[PDB]
Amino acid sequence: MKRIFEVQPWNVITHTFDPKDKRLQESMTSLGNGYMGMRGDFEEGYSGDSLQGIYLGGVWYPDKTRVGWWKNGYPKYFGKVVNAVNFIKLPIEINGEPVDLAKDKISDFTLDLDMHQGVLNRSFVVERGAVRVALNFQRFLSVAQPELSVQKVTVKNLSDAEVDVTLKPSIDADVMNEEANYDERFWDVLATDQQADRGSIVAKTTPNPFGTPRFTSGMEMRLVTDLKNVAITQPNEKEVTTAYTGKLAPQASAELEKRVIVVTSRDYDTQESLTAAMHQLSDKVAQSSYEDLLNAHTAIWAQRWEKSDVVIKGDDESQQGIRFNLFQLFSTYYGEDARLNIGPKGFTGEKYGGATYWDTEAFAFPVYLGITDPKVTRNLLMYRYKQLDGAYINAQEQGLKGALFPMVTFDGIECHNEWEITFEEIHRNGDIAFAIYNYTRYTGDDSYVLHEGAKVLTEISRFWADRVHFSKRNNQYMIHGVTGADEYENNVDNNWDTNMLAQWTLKYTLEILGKVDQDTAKQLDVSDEEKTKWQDIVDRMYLPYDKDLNIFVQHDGFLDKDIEPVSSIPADQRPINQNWSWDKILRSPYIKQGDVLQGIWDFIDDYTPEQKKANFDFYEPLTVHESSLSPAIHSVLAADLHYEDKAVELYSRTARLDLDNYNNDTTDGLHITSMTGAWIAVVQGFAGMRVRDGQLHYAPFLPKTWTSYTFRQVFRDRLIEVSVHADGPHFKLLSGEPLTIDVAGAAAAAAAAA
Amino acid sequence: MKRIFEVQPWNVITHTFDPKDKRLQESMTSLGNGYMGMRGDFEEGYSGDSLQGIYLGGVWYPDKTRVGWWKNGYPKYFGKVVNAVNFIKLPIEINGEPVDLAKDKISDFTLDLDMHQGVLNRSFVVERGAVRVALNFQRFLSVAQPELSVQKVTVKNLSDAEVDVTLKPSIDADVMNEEANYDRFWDVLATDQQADRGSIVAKTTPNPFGTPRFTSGMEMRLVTDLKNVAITQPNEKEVTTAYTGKLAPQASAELEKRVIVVTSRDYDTQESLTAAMHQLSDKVAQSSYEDLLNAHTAIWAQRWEKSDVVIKGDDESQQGIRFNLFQLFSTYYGEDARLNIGPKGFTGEKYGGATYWDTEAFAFPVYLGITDPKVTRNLLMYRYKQLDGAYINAQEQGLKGALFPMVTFDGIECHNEWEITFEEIHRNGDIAFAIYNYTRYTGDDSYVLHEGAKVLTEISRFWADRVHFSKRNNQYMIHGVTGADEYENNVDNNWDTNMLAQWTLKYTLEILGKVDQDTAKQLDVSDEEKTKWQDIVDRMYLPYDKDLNIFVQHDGFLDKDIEPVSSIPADQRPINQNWSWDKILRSPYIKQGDVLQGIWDFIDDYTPEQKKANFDFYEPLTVHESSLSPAIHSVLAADLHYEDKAVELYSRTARLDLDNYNNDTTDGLHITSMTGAWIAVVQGFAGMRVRDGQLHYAPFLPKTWTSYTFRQVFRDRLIEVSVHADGPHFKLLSGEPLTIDVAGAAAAAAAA
Ligand SMILES: [K+]
Ligand SMILES: [K+]
Repeated sequence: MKRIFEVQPWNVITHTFDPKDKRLQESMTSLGNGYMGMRGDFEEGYSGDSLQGIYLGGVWYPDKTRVGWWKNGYPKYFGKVVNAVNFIKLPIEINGEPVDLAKDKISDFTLDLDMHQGVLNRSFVVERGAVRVALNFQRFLSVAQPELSVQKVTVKNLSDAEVDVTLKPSIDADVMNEEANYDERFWDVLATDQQADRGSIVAKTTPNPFGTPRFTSGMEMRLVTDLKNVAITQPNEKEVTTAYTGKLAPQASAELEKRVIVVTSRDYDTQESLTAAMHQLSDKVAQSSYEDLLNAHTAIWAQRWEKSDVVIKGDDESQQGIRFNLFQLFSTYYGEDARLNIGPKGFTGEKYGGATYWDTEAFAFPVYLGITDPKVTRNLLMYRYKQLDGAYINAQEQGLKGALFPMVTFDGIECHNEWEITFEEIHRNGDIAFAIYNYTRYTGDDSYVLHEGAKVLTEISRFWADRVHFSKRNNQYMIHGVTGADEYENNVDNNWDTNMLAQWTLKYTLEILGKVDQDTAKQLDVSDEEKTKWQDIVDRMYLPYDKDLNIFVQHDGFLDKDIEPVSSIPADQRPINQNWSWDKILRSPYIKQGDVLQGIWDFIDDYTPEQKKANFDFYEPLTVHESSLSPAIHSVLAADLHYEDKAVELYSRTARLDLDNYNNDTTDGLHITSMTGAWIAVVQGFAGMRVRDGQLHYAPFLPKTWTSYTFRQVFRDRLIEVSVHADGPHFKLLSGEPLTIDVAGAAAAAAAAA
Repeated sequence: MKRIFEVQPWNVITHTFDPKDKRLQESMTSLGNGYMGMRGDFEEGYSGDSLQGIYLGGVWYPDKTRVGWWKNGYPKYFGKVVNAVNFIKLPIEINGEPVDLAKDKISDFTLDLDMHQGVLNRSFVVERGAVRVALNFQRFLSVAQPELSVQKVTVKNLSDAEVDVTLKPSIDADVMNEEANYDRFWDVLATDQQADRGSIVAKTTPNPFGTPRFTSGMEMRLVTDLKNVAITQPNEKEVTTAYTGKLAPQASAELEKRVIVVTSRDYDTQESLTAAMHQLSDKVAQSSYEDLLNAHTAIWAQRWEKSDVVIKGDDESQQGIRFNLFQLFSTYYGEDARLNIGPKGFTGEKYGGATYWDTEAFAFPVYLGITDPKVTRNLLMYRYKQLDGAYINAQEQGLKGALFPMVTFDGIECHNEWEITFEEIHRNGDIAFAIYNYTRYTGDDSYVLHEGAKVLTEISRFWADRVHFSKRNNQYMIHGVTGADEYENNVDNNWDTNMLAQWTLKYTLEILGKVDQDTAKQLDVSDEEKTKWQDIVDRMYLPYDKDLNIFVQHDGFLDKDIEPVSSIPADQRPINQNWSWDKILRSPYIKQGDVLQGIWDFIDDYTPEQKKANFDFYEPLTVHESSLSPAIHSVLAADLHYEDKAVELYSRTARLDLDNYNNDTTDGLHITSMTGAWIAVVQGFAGMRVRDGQLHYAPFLPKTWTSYTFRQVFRDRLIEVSVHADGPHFKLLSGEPLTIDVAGAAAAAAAA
């Protein structure tokens, strides 16, 4: 829809500043180190339209549920990551007047996100008539020191006369979540400390009646500068500040570094110990130079790129896309904290609350299995196991047995508040179970599924067994009143994907129960009566199908709709979520994202080329891709069917979803969980990567518009590099023991230095 | 739950006062004259738990729509009822201490709602040891002078030794709304206080939605034997008068308080509103209590002459039916075509002031049978006059024609649930049906051939644009809807909905060929449209199952796990209060008539065999979690000769409020719910119906009833139907000779 940044291989940079595209711009320039993250907000302040957003991983608030009308079973709160105390604040005054790009005239603007070093640069000249001052910013959230945020500002007087410049590094707790249900603050300041060269604020989320955890943050600022310190009084009980000034001669420069340490109660047991660590880490960092801190940061990012960069030659728009995805994906989550997960919009916005969704096991798993240690995904599996208690509660809220994993959660308990989604989008249980299988197949490690995983599969199967009903009229089991992955169909009957996933879950669990050891089988305690019941459900599950079209019907009665292609929809009416009333969206034949195709994608090798063709040709043209998680899987499926041009088109739609604002909603933040798309399209799609009966298989094709593409993949303790050129694919074993892979049907042995 | 009033024929009276039942008492003793109304609040004041509620017809206030997640098309705001300036306030001090039933001890208590005269009586003895004082209250909201409220208080000293009494009639604008916290809704524009009278002109505060602000003018005049005393104005928001006197043992005194209430709904300007306030107050000051009361009771007596239902052998039912009609008439009597029937009338505020499809579906049949046709005619013009809002509602969903709202005050939608707001479109058909129902009953073509033709045309245009053609089935269908049975959401081809759409288009086409040249030109319906409409009627898909010989509520309904309601644990009923919404939706349980609602609307267009198959299949799946579901099914049962079943279903309609069935009558009465009993009795028990211009009956007598007699207005005739064990009897009380059909036999009525 709109591309506000230039195209470059390693940078997302622009020389244009427009107040009208501020939120979009802030989203694109977000940063993160897994421990915390934030939007590309201007630290000196900005009075125009903007979304202030800084988020601490795992730090959320239980916002009391807000709905028009209540329904029995609805959750009591919507957990959402808290917009944190503003610790980057650093107003800049020129001759006493603060800089504010919403009002100031500027020249020579540059906003540059350096993806290779993981740093955000921004520079411009403040144009105030005869008074002209250049400002150069650079900052980063250290991947070397998780609690560390580093900012640097360089000032240069371009005027013909002396000018006064004053920087006021500070910490401001007067913040709020724009999406708060009742327009109320979530932070209470516990302690503030202001000195000549330091400042710190210890805050704690306000109390709640839901018995959920309250979080304490400790933020301390330390400085490095050649400016003169000035006395300043603490402005409020919710803000601490310092002041440094300098009378710059023409062409003279000054600079200041702001080092902020951020600690939270999830890593320290008491306010006292938390406060102590805050001070100790600050003392430690004050011993390091800017270069020291930066190099340690860049060295780690360089290492990450070394292991997982995707080099595309001949198409920079595509190069920039894949690198932006992986950059923001890893900035959000790199498996460093086993307690965390991946919020849909990571640390770049508020929508969805940064909570845990089915996005993780459906779309994130494929990528983390491919480029990170298998222990990362194994832990994402345990994350759910550890929340089984909450799943039992969710199911009970709907009068169902077994485990019902939530649509939205932080502790296992449901958070979403829409009956069509909260109670009915149950396919998620199936996606959760599939992730277990996917991890097991990929890694060859069945120690999880034969233990903790068996319990999760058992309880999910228990849910399915209680949720289906037997239709005497059809002598088959059915699943009425649901919402499939395609959220543009609500409260429908026999959503194919859901029935398929339920049947598969039961089938797989029965397989696993036959493999666990006696002690485990005893604990699971699944009677022969249960197994017989489950087997009957597997045997007689109803699956809608249409002979004439040879397709699986999304849900019963789908073909009764007024079927017409997406091409018939006027461009000015798209996206339909922003232009049509909900009833119109629901009854129309338009699909939000993969549903039948999501199922086929999960079980891509279980369907024949003809079946896949029939379903793809029918559904793809009806899909509006209004979920960022839609384009990528469609690209893979297209590649699978040899629709090379369509695959590349879809690749661009996912790889550059945010960069080109495809869904006209990047103003709300980046589609982080969707950042998995480009990699999937390139590897599973273009390269045709599949894991079959324990061995890696590829069958690559090269986008006609490309010279080549190279990527690295982690597979059972081996690190492989795949390079695709016009003359065919090329493989190199970078590490690990000799491995035999399948390439278009030919077995090739890989060995180091050979 | 608990019955707090005695069972009497024409009175809802009790001699017991328990502060615990205060709110319940207040709701039950509400009064109203179609222009204004109020709960049975104690005018002298009460410091205990209570709901202050005085409401002016047509007055409302807007508030921002509130939902969890927004959907394009949702209304921007919703309307609310507003507690008006307190004009009945009249504290009574005995020896300088005001009476307060929340503190004072009393004896010989009486709370009496006289339904025949439309008057509220209350009396008791204030017990304060050596001091004992009797207090007798009487008040009414005149149906002779709509702007008039009349109160009377009689004080009688019963103790030994003289006693001091002081009454302070006043008007207090410092009122609040309970359902809110949003402090004040009224700004005082002008106050006046004299030793002889008082008045307050107030106006609702400004809103950001561009909706109307309302100004009220209230003036009080007195008539008493007590001596006037000079008293200073309490404050900026209240004006008062004071009268005192010393009563010797057994001596008494009285005081009347006449209040005139006018609103900006009837006056172009503030000073014209103020002028009227004074003019009417002068006029009323020329009349005695007896004359004001007599004029009032005379009109109520006339209302009963045309609608009374006398039941012998079931006193509980006798009181219930009378109470239903009384509160209905008190809420609305077709005096102002701009007003309607809110779920709570003038008895409370929680979701009680808007207009629902309920008046067209259930209130209409009742008013048609017991009031002059002019009343229901006004109920029709009400929708015609809000056509503009209907266009907006349709446009909010990208649809053509008119889409009448689910909930409204000004014609624009107020509801905030996509499955109801956007999808429960059967309401459009119900509104079109009301036009037909009225025409068939009255025989008056004037409305349908004019204003009605426009309403039908635009509703037809909505249908023509809302349906879609399914090439696969070569039939038109209507996907993604919610029928009357709200326990099925976003379903496809709800039979009742498709049936109503087809009917609407078919009826409109008939009407178009009959309107005059001016109307035709105004409607401007091309031949292209007419051809299209006919095609829709001709090829409309209607779900049907041959083996069960039933109309299928919606596509796929039979794939549900069909099981009788008897299988639901008794303690889990009502299910909307026990189950999660998803379970309710996928279950085969029905909230209220859906397919049966349509059969009820066209009860003579389906064969006994079709009606039996459909009733027999659906009634056992219906949980009747709607106030009117039992009444509608009672009629269908009676229609099928299921006498016991019809009676059983009827037993829950009449006393919903009197016996507080839902444990929420404390919030107010269920006015729109009070139409069920009459329907079940006359259409059901008596088998009343209009067929091709002729009136018909085929009554049976409930086993426990000795007899029942009801009045009915038809084609300018006043008929009295008396059903006894020896059969039915008829009396033509007024009007020209009329031939009716009684169980197939033609009977000529005369001696009118
Ligand atoms: K749809
Ligand atoms: K249902």
